[PDB]
Parts: sequence; C-alpha cells; structure tokens
Amino acid sequence: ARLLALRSFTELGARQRARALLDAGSFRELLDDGVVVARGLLDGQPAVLAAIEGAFQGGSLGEVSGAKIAGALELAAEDNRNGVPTRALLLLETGGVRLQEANLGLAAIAEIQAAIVDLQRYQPVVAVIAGPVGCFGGMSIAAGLCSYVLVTREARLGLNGPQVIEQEAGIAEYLTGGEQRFASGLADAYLADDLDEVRTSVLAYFAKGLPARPRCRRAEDYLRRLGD
Amino acid sequence: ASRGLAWFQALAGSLAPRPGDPASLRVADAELDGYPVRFLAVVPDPDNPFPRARQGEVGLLEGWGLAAAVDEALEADREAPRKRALLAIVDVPSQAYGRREEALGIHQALAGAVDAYARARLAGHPLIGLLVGKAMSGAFLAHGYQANRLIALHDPGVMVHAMGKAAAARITLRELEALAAKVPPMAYDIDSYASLGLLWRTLPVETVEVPSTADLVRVRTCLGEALADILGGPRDLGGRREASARVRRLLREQW
Repeated sequence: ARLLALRSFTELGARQRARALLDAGSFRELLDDGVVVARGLLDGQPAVLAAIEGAFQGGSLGEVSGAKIAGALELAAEDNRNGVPTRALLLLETGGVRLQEANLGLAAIAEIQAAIVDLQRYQPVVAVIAGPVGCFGGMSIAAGLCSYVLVTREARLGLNGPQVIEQEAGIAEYLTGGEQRFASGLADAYLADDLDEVRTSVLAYFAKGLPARPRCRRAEDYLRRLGD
Repeated sequence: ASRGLAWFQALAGSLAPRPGDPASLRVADAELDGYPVRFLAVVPDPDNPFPRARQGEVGLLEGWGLAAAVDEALEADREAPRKRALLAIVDVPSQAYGRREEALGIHQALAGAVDAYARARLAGHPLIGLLVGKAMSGAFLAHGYQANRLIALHDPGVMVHAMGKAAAARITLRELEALAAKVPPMAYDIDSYASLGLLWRTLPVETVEVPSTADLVRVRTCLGEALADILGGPRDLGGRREASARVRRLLREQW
C-alpha cells in the first residue's frame, strides 16, 4: 500500500478518481457517455465532481456529456444562491468535441464556461489535470477560467494539440507540460502522482476560497508583458 | 480585409482601431435606439506582432485585448443607470495556432475574454453576438458565444463549427461537406446550426460583403429588437436539444 502502483492517481479511471477524492462513504453518482458526475462531501462540505473519461473517445465532449458538466455547475451555483456552499471539482481529461456532435459539443462548452463564471461569484472551481490525456481544446479555456488549476508531471494543458499545431503551423517554427505550466504561472500547483497528495491539495485550495486577483483579471498586465 | 471589418465600419461609423488597442481589434462606442452600445470586432492584422495571428485569428493579443476592452466598459458603467450593450461582430477563422501561443498560454488569454464577457452579461450588460462570417472554435468561444442573444446573417459564408473543414477532412481521411451535410450538429452551414435552436434569429442580406443601406437598416432594427428583448429579463446564455433538457431534468431530480 506504500508503493506507487497502489498510491498512483493517474493510474485510476475517471470514476475511480472521483470516488477516491470525495469523502469516504459520500460518493453518489448521478445519471449512472464518457463523463462521471458525482455528488459527495469534500472535507464535510457539499460538493459536485465532474470527471471526463479520457480513455473513451479521447474524452471528446458531445451533447449529453457536455450537458452533464454544465448542468452540474449550474445546480452548484443555484445551491450557493440558496445559501448552500456547494463546491465544484473538475477532472479534465479531454481533447475536444465529437465531430459527429461538433456544434452541440461546442455550445455545451460555452455553457460550461458560463456556469463556471457564475459559480465563481460564490465558490472557487478547482480543475485537476493529471493525464494521461491532459486537457486540450475548448475545455482548456474552461480550465483557464477556473480559480485554481492543479497539474501533475504527466499532465498537458493547452488550446491546440500537437498534431493540429504541426499541420497548421509546421513541423517547426523559428510547451504544454504540467511542470512548464506551473513554472510560467499558468497552473497553481504541481502535484506528485499520488492520490493522498492530490486529494489534500484539492481540499486546501477549496479551503483557500476565491482568489483575490485570478489570472483572468490581469489582462492589462498580460498585455504589458507581451508588449515586452 | 474581412466581413467583420466591413460590418464594423458600416455599423459603428469608423474604420481605424483605438490608440490603446491591438490593430486586430476594432472597438467603438455609439448609440442604438437611444441606448448606449459598444461594438467589438476581431479583424485581420497583417502586421500582428505574432506571426501566427496575421490573418484574423484570435491569438494572444486579441484574447487579452477583448478582455481589457470589455472590462473597461464594465468598470465604467458600474454606477450607471444603463449598462451599455456589447455588440460582438463575429467573423473569426480560428484561434491562433503556434508554439509561442501555447507556451505563453493562449488558452488563458481566451479565458480572459470569456470571463470578461460573461461577467459583463451577469452584471446586466446586454450582449448580442452578430455572426457575419466565420464563427469558429475557440475564437467564437472567446468572441461571441457568451451572448444573451445570437443573430446570424443567412449566408453561405456564415459558418459555426468546432474545427475547420480541412482539419475535419484529415481526421476522417477525406467529401466531408457531403458527409457533414446529413448530420446537423456536424454541418457547417447556418441552416443546420439554426435547427439546433442556438440562434435567436437569422437575417437575409443583399450584399453580405458590404451591406447595402437597406441591409444596415434591417440589421440595426434586429439588433434593436434583440436589445429590447434582453433588457430587464433573465441574464442567461441565449441557447437557454431534448437530450440536453433530459440531462438537466435528471440532474435536478437526483441532486
């Protein structure tokens, strides 16, 4: 039990990750498609967890999977307006949308993004990107909205995947790993691939509450720095 | 340079960017039906400091630039009796693709734009997205898709999708227009998109590339009615698909 194979977070499927992070005995899966939505407690506090199964369709989002995430976030915001401090935790292993439902998937991402901003008037959303799929596409923009972004060494986070970059921008020009993101200030914590460590970081960040000056509110500063 | 630029000039009255803005951004304050509005458009800038963003893409400067321009309006109207409308004129080919863009966090820049637009909407600014051309992928998420109401021109050049036709062809090893045409959420045309229930209205125009006087009148009228329809009402996304509805009903039952 002290060995990596039994302590690893990335080795777990999405449903196992969700069960492992929520307080013992609180895990309750809704709508039991490729996304797990679960209710539970996080250190005794009401919580909802959406976890994308990257092993299925590469975690590509469609109409149903997209609505599951958006709807979970929407109900958490509703809870908070009713005085219930529900916290949302997003496990983002995804590469984009399903071509066959492309515009429904994209519309759902816009709804997910809207719900994150609404909810973060009350509670921070924590996003965990652990790999092995990592987080690409429209959902990386969602990650960029979240109060806190936690990554592992095996995580990648970015807008465009490797293949679409090379096909559009070329084999080379004249980056997305968890360590790099942390070093450039685009992720808030760099985590060992260890279940207990991931769980504790998640709880510490929720207990921290809403950040005073998150990255999204620093446009003038980013514009200055890019201007350099 | 683009349909977005053409329509910005027609609707706002000016062509040149503001002193403080990236040249790939057009921003102008004006009035519609006596109501304060701000027009925003992303447009091509061949002299973009970022080489991968020189053909109208939403890249680093465009994402953070939009965030800044929207937040500027939000802060200015904090005390005003009337929050100015944000009129997004949408004609964007894609997000920028590049290694410098990824290294410098283009996903975060576009998140900045989304966050500003959403906060403005939640605070009571009417947001209207006017689709006059391409509305693609992350560029559309950043510029337009947070609108209270979406209005599209009914024209073959107006396309909403998650990826380019070329990219889609590569992944399905292909011809793709033919395949995508039978699957509405997969289709690129605006009639298919409208069938999803995601547009408030569609509008035919005579000369889509440079609006006629009658076109300008029809579009201004429609924007006016969208504005009237939003004001005082709920501040949700316009889209607010039976499967989606079922999902939300089940979540509420089981919450």
